[PDB]
Parts: sequence; C-alpha cells; structure tokens
Amino acid sequence: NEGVENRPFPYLTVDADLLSNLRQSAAEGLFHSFDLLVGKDAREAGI
Amino acid sequence: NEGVENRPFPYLTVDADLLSNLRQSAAEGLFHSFDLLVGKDAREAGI
Amino acid sequence: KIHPGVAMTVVRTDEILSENILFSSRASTSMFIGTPNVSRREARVDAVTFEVHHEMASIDTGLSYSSTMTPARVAAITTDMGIHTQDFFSVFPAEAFGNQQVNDYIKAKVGAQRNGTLLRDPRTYLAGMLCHGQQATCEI
Amino acid sequence: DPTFTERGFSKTVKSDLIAMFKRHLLEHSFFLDRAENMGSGFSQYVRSRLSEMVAAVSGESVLKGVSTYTTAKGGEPVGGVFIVTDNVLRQLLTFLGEEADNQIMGPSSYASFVVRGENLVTAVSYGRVMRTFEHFMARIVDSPEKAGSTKSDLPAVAAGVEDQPRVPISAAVIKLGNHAVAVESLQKMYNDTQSPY
Amino acid sequence: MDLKVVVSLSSRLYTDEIAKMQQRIGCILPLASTHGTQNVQGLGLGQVYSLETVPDYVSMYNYLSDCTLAVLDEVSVDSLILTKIVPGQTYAIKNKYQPFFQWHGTGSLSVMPPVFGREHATVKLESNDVDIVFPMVLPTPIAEEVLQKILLFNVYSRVVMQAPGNADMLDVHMHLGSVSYLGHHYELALPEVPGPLGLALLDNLSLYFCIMVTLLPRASMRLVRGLNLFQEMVPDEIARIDLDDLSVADDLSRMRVMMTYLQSLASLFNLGPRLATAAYSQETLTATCWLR
Amino acid sequence: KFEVLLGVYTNAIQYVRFLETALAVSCVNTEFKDLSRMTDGKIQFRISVPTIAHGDGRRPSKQRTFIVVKNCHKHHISTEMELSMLDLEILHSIPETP
Amino acid sequence: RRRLQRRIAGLLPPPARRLNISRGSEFTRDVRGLVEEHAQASSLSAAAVWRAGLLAPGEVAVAWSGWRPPVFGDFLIHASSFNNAEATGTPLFQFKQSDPFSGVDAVFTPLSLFILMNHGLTRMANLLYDSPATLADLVPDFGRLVADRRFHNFITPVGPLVENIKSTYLNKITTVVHGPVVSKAIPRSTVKVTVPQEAFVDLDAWLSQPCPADARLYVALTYEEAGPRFTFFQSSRGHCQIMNILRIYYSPSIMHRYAVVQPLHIEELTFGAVACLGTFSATDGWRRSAFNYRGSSLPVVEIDSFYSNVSDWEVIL
Amino acid sequence: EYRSTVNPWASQLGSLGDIMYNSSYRQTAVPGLYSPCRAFFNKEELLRNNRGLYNMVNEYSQRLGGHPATSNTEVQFVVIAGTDVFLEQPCSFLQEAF
Repeated sequence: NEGVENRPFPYLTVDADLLSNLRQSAAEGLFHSFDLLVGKDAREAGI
Repeated sequence: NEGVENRPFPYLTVDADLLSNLRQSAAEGLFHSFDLLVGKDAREAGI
Repeated sequence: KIHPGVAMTVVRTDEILSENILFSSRASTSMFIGTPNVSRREARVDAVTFEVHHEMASIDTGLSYSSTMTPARVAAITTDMGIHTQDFFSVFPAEAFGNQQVNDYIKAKVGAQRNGTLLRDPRTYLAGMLCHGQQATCEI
Repeated sequence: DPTFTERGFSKTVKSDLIAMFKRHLLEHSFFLDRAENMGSGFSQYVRSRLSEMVAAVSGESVLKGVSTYTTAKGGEPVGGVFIVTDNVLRQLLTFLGEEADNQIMGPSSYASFVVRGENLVTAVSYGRVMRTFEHFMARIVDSPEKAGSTKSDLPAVAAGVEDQPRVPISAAVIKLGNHAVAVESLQKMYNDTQSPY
Repeated sequence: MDLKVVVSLSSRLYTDEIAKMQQRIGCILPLASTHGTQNVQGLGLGQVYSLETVPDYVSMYNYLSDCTLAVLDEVSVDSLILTKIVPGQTYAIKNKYQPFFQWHGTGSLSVMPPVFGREHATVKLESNDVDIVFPMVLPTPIAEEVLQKILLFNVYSRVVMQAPGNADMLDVHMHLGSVSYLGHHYELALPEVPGPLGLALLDNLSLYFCIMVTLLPRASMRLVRGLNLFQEMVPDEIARIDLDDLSVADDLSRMRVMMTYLQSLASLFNLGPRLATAAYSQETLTATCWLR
Repeated sequence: KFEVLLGVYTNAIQYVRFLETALAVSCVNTEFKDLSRMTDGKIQFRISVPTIAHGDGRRPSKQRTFIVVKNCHKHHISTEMELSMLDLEILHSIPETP
Repeated sequence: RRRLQRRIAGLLPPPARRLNISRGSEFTRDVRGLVEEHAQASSLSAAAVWRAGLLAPGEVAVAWSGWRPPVFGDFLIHASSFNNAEATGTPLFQFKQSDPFSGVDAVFTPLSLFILMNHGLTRMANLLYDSPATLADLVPDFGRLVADRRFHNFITPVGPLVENIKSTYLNKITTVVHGPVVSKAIPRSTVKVTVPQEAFVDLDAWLSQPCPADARLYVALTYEEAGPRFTFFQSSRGHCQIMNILRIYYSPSIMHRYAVVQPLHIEELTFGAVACLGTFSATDGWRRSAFNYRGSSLPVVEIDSFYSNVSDWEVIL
Repeated sequence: EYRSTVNPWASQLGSLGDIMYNSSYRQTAVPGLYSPCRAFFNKEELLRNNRGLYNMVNEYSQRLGGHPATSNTEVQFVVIAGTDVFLEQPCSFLQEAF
C-alpha cells in the first residue's frame, strides 16, 4: 500500500534478526503496510 | 467552512479586545477559515 | 436400473472434529490492558440491566508468523459419510416445468419437498421453532 | 523451511509448495492419530513433531532479549507456550515424561504506560503520542552522534516489563532440547461456564 | 417515588384462586384510582364488563382509555400488591393472555377491552364476589385486523339472520375466521349465535358503523355542493346527483349525528392506551415496554 | 414424622487472572488506562538488509532497506449482569430488625 | 413518629432549582452541587461505583430531575445488509419480517433503503452497497408489497443507532428506540442524527408566529409513479397541523398520482404515510455537514440533540 | 498436459456445473442450504485466492472466507450466525478434493 511514514526516526537497535525469508515474504505481501527502499530510496528523508 | 482542528489548547489572553463587528464579519465571510461554537458546543473537545 | 447416457460424480463434505494444539512464541504480541468499566443500560421498575465494559489493544512484535495450530488427533467424525442428495426443488424452488400434471408427477416420483420446515441456519432461528446423525449433503 | 524459498517465488516454487502442502496433508496431518501406531520410536515421535513445531515457528520478536519468563529452578527463558485440551495434555504428559517442572517465574503486575507531561502536550495539540518520549529526547537532542546498539537500547524496548518482582505461577514445563516450552490447558476454565472450547 | 398500589381483599382467597392468579402474574389491568390502598371493586373492567347487563365495545373502550392501568406484581393470599404505569418510566409485562398472540420486539401493543369471551380473560373470585376481568393486550396490526374481522363478522351475521338469501355461513367463516400477521396464522373464536335485538358485544359498534356509512353518501354530496372536479371523478356519479333536496332540519340532524358517529368511531379505531415495546424475549415471555 | 434436609451446598467460583495463567508468556501486557481515547496504534520497523558482494557480473542489488509498519486492533468485550431493584433498595436503605 | 422523621427527611429533598449566587468567581460548593450531574458510567472498582453511585435505584445518585435514561433496542442483522462504515447517528428502519420465528433482523438506513426503492445520493448508495440484490430478498416480495400499497405498516422506525460492534458474520447493533439519544462509551461524546441532504427537506423553509420549545423530525414514505421515496421532513408544529400541511404539500403529487395512472383498483388509493420520529431543539439544530467515505462524500443533515420518540404510521391521502 | 479437461460439462465457463453451481451465495438467501460444489465452482471465490501466497494464508486463519458448512444440524446449512463455530476448511484453500 506504501502508506508508510518514512521520516527519520530515532530507531531502536534490537537484537533479533528479522531477515529470515524476508524479501520473499514482502514479495508476496505478508504485510499490507510495508515499504521497499532500494539503493537511493534508503536515505533518511527530509524534515 | 469547518477547517479548524478544535482542540483544547492552552489559549493566550491578549490585551486588545477583538470583539467589534465580529458576528457581522462572520456572517459575510471576512475570515476564510473559522468555526462558530454556540452555547452547548462551546466546550473544549476531548483528547 | 439401466444406466443413462451420463455418468455423474458426487461431491460431499465430511466434518472431522479434532482436538487442536496451539503454539505461540514468547512475547509474540504486545497488548494494552484497558481499565474495566461498569455501565447501566436499561433501568425499568423491577431490575436494572448492568453492563461491564472492557477494551484491549493487541499489536504484533515480529514480522512473520509466530503462532501455529495443528490438529492432533481425530476425536470423531461428526457427520455420516453417507448418501443425502440435496434437493434442487428447494434451493431453486421457482423452477417449474410445462404442465402442472407432469411437474406434480415428477415431484411424486422423486424425494421432493421432504423437509420444508427449516430452510436456513437454525442457530439464527429462536428457541423452539430422519432421526440419525448429520447427513453429508451430496451434490451431482 | 527456507530450502525452497531462496531463489525467489515464481510459478514453480509456488507450485512446489502447493504440492508439498498436499503431501504434508496426506501424510503428517494428525500427528497424534498415527503416533499410536508405532510404539518404539514413540516418545521420540511426539518429541520430533513438537521440535518441528517450535522450529517452524519464528521466535524473532523484538522483546526476545528481555527476560520476562524464566524457569524457577534454573535461569532458562521459556520461549513459547502450548495450549491444548485436557486429554491431549494428559497424553502428552505420559508420552513426554512426568519430568516437567511445576512453576515458572513471571511478572507480578503489569507495566504502566501513563501519558506523562510532554506526551500529554503532544496529545493535546496534535493528538499523536509517542512511546517513551524520554528515549526520543535522549536520542535526537542529547548527543545524536551516539550510534545505537542493542546493549544501549535494551532499556528502550523493555519499558516496564523488567521492573517487576518475579513471582511463580504454576505450569507444566516440558523441554524440547534447549528450549523450555510450557504446556497448559484452559479447558478447565471453559468447562464450568458450559461453553464450547 | 414509589408506585405500589396494594389492593386489599376483605375475605381471603382459597388455594385455586391463587393458582389462577399466579398464571396471570404479569398481565395488566385497569385500576379505579391512583391511591396507595384500594378495595377490589375498582379493579379491571368488572363494573363495565359485567355479565348481568348487555356489554358494548364503546363504553368499555372509553373506561379503558379513561383510568390508569397497572401491571400486577405479587399475589398474596389476601392482598394483591401491584404497580401502576406512569408515562415517565418503562415496565416489564408478559403475554399471559389466553388467546395467545405471539408478540415481537419493537412492536406496538394495544390495550383492548376483551372480545374473545369473558371466560378467556377472567379470574373468577369466589371468596369475594368479584370478577377481575383482564383487558386484552395484543399487538396493534393484529388489533386492527381482529377489529375488522369481528366487525365484518357481526355485520354479515346480522344480514344472514335478517335474510338467509344474503350470504353463506361458511363463506363468511372461511375468510374472517382467521387473523394473519407475520405468518402466525391464528383462528378466532366467533359467537355464531349473537342473538337478535342486540343483547351482545359488538352490536353498538356495528350499529354505529352501519349508520355512519349509511349517512355517508349524502354527506359527501352536501360537502361537495358546499364547495373540486377531481373530487367529482373518483366516486360514481349516481352517488353525486342522487337527491339535491332534503328538508334542512333533517339534513342538519343527519349530518350532526353522522359527525358524532364518525368522531367516536375514529377515536375508537385508534386503539387508545397504546404501549410500545423494546426487547421482547420469548425465552421468558417477557416484553419490556413503556407507556406511549 | 419429619422430612429432613441434610445440606445446602454451594460451589466456590475460582478467579483466573491473566498474570496467573500460562497464556501470559505468549503476550506482553502494559496497563494503558485511557485506551478507548486512543484511536489507533502504530509500530514501525526499519529493516536494513545487508547483501553479499559476488564474483560474477550480476545486476547488483544495492543497499536495501525495508520500512514495514504494523497497526494495533482494538477488542471490545461486554456482557450483561442483572440486579433486581428490590436488592438495591434494600442495599441503600438501613435496617433495624434482625 | 421520629423514625418517620428520619425517613421523611430522606424522602423530602427535591433538587434545589434556584440558588442565590453572590459572585461568579467564587464557584462555591452550592453552585457545584447545582451543576453536578452523575454519569451512567464508572470504572469497576468499589470506590468508583460508591462515589459515582451506580447502584442507586431509579436514577444515579451518590449515597425526578426531569431526566430519564434511554431504552435500547438491540437487533441482530446480516452483516452484508448493513454497511458498517455508516456513522452513529443514522435513523434505522427495522422491517417486520414475515418469517415466524426468525431471530435475525433486517434493519435499513435510508441510504440502504434508497437502493431498495429504485430497484450524490445514488453514487453514495451504490458505493456503500455494491449489491442491490442481497437487500432485494430481505423483503421477500417487494413488488407485491409495494404494488398493493401496504409498505408503510410493515416498516417500524426504531430511531437512530448509537453503538455498533462490527462483528464478522451476524452483526449486532444497539439502537435507541425511545428517549434521549446519547452515547455509551468510556469517553462519552455527543451523538448527532445524520440524514442525507437530498432526502431531507424542511417545512418552515418550504413555507418560508411563535417560537416553540422543540421541533419534531418527521419521516415520510410516499408512493409515487416512479416508485416510493423516503423524504425526511422537519417541522416545528403539531401533528394534526402537519397532516393537513403535508396534504397541501402533496396536493400537486396527489393530482399527479390520480392523473398519470387511474386507480381502477382499491388498494392503490393510499398516498404514503408519515410517522413522527422524535423531538429536538428547534433553535440550533440541523447544521449541515458532509459524510466522508473512502472515495466520495454526500451532503448530510446533522441534527444534534435528539429525543427519540417514535409514533405510528398515519396515512396522508 | 495431454488433455485440457477430464470433463467438458463442468470445466467450461458456460458449462452445466457453472450453471447450477456458480450462483454466488448471499447471506440473506432464503433457501440457504449448504453446497459442496460452490467451494469449487464459485468464480470470484476462485479468483480470491490469487492475491498472493501469504495473503491467502493470512485469509485462511483470519476469516472463514470459503463456503463453510454449519454443524450439529439434521442437514448441513450455510453457516450464518457462526458465533461459536471453529472450522478450517482447506478445500477453500487449495480447491482439491480427496
């Protein structure tokens, strides 16, 4: 849907890795609300 | 036109009265964005 | 008892009761316990209908699945895996042939209009509106 | 099982997983029905199916690092709970041995998320409350050059689930090797209320 | 603010009187006064629906719309503690009426005077010589249909006792012998022999109705000559050009008595004390209603 | 010649709390008092995916990042208990006789 | 004779209506006791109930003011037949079902009633209900029940919705059938009856001396040539006036119904019916608004401060 | 791969199986009887499961989106109330009968 916030937050460094089967899950839509930043989408956005 | 958030703010009291020709202004639309609260609805809204 | 020119297949459903397992990982969801509230709703002369309010808000803490459910053992088969063709004079009752004589004869020679009492889910019906187990509905 | 989900999904991988759905439905559907067929590798059979269950679940919660529930007798985190009926609880107690523990340490009372002053100001003005405003202000006002680590952010995720006295609740604790999962049945809670479980 | 109207009995009851009263522990009945204690002679419809005089629907309906009503709550052996209905609050009534018309939630109930026989709605008290007649309480569309069907049965019985060449007694009975509402197909108890010279219920209403529709066409002719063309195309013209000359005293007398017989009848077909339900639960046969 | 009654027996209801049952390891709870005022919740994950430098000439996926957000959903439970007005009038009154 | 004194001292005190105020800056205990009103809600604790006084008989009093609590009539409906995106204050219209023992109900908002009648207003009707066929069989024979012109005595208005829990399969709504329409939530907020602007007409605006204390909302089914319509009148008069006033207002359409078709039958002869829906303040009501859906919006008539009170159906001719 | 259909009287778009079974059920439909062919023939139900793998796996556990049958009756009806039923039909998932 890509109705995501996408503002530079103070993000919390958590221990658990969530990368397991991640891109395949986001490929077929496990979530309704998710965003795929590739390359120079991955800048922390402007205020 | 009903564009105002209508939230209970901590409002500031000013020195200068602004009360002259007010209902007359709001009758014909000197202000683009406003909200009239009459009697019962003049309560501050809920959080 | 001769064969016609066609050859049908028959579809049923067979309800199988189980006793499921439920696993979920540690701290799968994060919930907020709201404070309970009491509220009266109808106050007639003799008794006052109370009502308690409670609200919770459940949110996930992982991305992928974190809870699962498997059917452990069969308890029993709640339906009879049998022969009960559902009646097409009841699911399409507005359909009728040319004469009334031939239609009445056809409804006579087949099992037509055998249970016209319930035509909906009886849980939706109130209290107090073929004496064997649950007939699996065949279809042709 | 990630052994098929690595090259990306396609027509072929989705077809393969549909066929493996059909295979697992026709072979290993009722894992306690065909448990009682074999008797030798039988405690190991239920043990294998339950280890397969806690391996097919994804324990990657963000609250993984904080210790909320441990065993009383040893400092081992629980890592999941099993909800079954009564007969299956009795059968699994016989098959997985009576070596289960009786108690696990847990939180006594809930944590509290009371809206403090600054979050009240944001709620009053905009109606948007942020969780733990102290940590936001400590990150992007007070020295934002400090990069975040897990060891730094362990009080940030654990808001109030760590400052609770540990009191033991009663639960059967079976071990699938290195985890200590907890079986329990609430049918007791549902039977007196004349209600379907 | 208390509402207990405890009516006291002079001589205490037997056991079977209590056995009849405990099966009507939820019905309503009209009182005489709104005072804290009473005697038994002011209770429901005894003095107007007595067995010794000829009864009529009109005065029964007038008395029923007149006084306060009251659901009954407790039946002791010598006292009948009950509560009256004010329009301020809402109450819990039960459909314990012997012609059992099934109620429904959010329906509108009509407190009617009894038509289906005195013995269906009575508690024949012997220790005191009173007959507590309970009024019929039944839903308004069924009330309308049962009024139409008792009225047409009265008119059609009167015309076949007038002359047997009019109609057939099965033909009137295979239509008006049943009331239908939401598929609940009831059957009505009809007095097939009412007896001539009145002496029965629903004669005074039927006489009023038949005199009204008898005086109706010249009334319409007079009130269209008094005043247009649309009003002179809907009826047939044989009811339009009928007389044009009647004596003014008799014309005024007929118009005035037609007007009284219309206004009483039109006030009557509005069913008077009308109650409006909220949540009728027939697991316990309880309806929750208020005075509307 | 008497008819005897031997006992009236009444069950004691057990109370079952969430922090006492073993389903509370499955979810972490925080007493948020003013919950019906909160319209919606929102959790937000920024997931940066490190990738592997390969040997051959492929179309290289660059520094990827996943922003996934998840919402909360409310749950509203309510049952009806009844109380007769007689018991309430007896409650708010004051007695004097046994 | 002294026990009676202590009892009659408790049954004596009416609420103190007038009060000698001294200065408005004082805000003393007497004016607080005058302005305080007890709630229908508190948290489930001993102190909170014993201070809010929820266990008081008849009213709520901590230990007859012109104020009575409302009465709710709850209906269970097929969840497809009631678009759950509709607001709180919309007037529902329960159809009296012809099924003998059916515990399921068939309520209607007027928007859902519009697609029942015909088969912007039509755009919001078909966006709120993509399916004009699952409601065309709730009424089983709509063509017969309208073609004999007995549709008005089957529809019982049950006033506005107040709270609607969105269940999945069989939906439970809580309406208010009679009395003061107010919410039951943990933050209590005002409920306003919203009627669509194209359906709602006024009656003092159509007519263009005294001011009354309240105005009454009227609903009006009417059988036209092109099907029935559900117009919503607002009036500040009495009922027996309003029957003649709407007879005047429909005296065009009465001649139109006698003109475009000639009623050879006898059951066609009725021309709609009107039923009162309750009273509201006649001064500051029906401030208009727009009801915003996911993609579109219709203009809406937001009557605040309703006292729901349904009357029965009276024919118009 | 060596044929198109095992039968041409129910596989085609205008075939007889899609005549007497493709009628979409309404929750207010006064016959209301349960059908086992409408889980296999209902066209928009047959395209509901095209929303991705994880979407329909989520829809398997969130709601009873197929054609579920009621229980504990004389003849199986389309479940309408469903206030305390619990059923997982994978014949709505993968559309294959045994």
